[PDB]
Amino acid sequence: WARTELLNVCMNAKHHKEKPGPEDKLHEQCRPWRKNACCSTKDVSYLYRFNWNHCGEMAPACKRHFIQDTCLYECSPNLGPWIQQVDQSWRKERVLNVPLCKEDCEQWWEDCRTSYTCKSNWHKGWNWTSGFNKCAVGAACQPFHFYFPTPTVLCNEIWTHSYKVSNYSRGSGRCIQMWFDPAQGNPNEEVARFYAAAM
Ligand SMILES: *[C@@H]1O[C@H](CO[C@@H]2O[C@@H](C)[C@@H](O)[C@@H](O)[C@@H]2O)[C@@H](O[C@@H]2O[C@H](CO)[C@@H](O)[C@H](O)[C@H]2NC(C)=O)[C@H](O)[C@H]1NC(C)=O
Ligand SMILES: *[C@@H]1O[C@H](CO)[C@@H](O)[C@H](O)[C@H]1NC(C)=O
Ligand SMILES: [Cl-]
Ligand SMILES: [K+]
Repeated sequence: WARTELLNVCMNAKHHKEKPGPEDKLHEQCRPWRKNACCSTKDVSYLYRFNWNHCGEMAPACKRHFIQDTCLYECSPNLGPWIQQVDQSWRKERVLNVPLCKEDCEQWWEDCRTSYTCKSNWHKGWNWTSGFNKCAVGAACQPFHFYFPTPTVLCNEIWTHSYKVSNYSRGSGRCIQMWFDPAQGNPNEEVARFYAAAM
């Protein structure tokens, strides 16, 4: 029998698994998840509550990945196998070692080369005085790859091991994609099913 508590599930604030639904208005730009989302019909969304421009303006090509990243985390109903019991430090669920596809990670790392940041663990240590995050005193802004010198360090460390970049590539059926064309189905559904069956 399928471990359905790990499939097509969203972890809610009372730490019960609930079903996804129609995507809410705030997440309209998370297009791939319009029909089936954990961000479904107050908010705690990194679509606007997080300062991407903490070290000057982030390049558009870089920010796009962070939107995809935000969308996956907030909307995906296919992260069940990686959802953890404790998530008190996270705005929604806590996931651990999500097998991000090789390309998603590598392209993310390359597209953010010309951007800047001041720390490698974006999950903690920000100064929230202004209502949004700024680099704390002592945290020097540097080129992106100064804090993330390899795709692995970026994807694995930026959100403290929310991802573990996979050696598998898109289409393998064995890694989670950060974005996709929903008209061609949702590729991460079979990936979730696969890991639920194996773990
Ligand atoms: C966190 O940031 C504040 C400085 O914040 C700025 O001023 C705020 C009032 C607000 O307008 C923010 O948007 C600005 O970015 C630091 O506060 C200073 O704190 C020190 C003592 O540590 C004090 O001597 C200064 O007068 C404060 N300056 C101001 C302008 O209030 C605080 O230190 C920062 N914390 C860390 C660890 O980075
Ligand atoms: C990645 O490594 C795993 C574990 O060794 C292996 O099973 C798989 O074939 C590899 N995937 C590749 C090379 O695309
Ligand atoms: Cl968070
Ligand atoms: K998904």
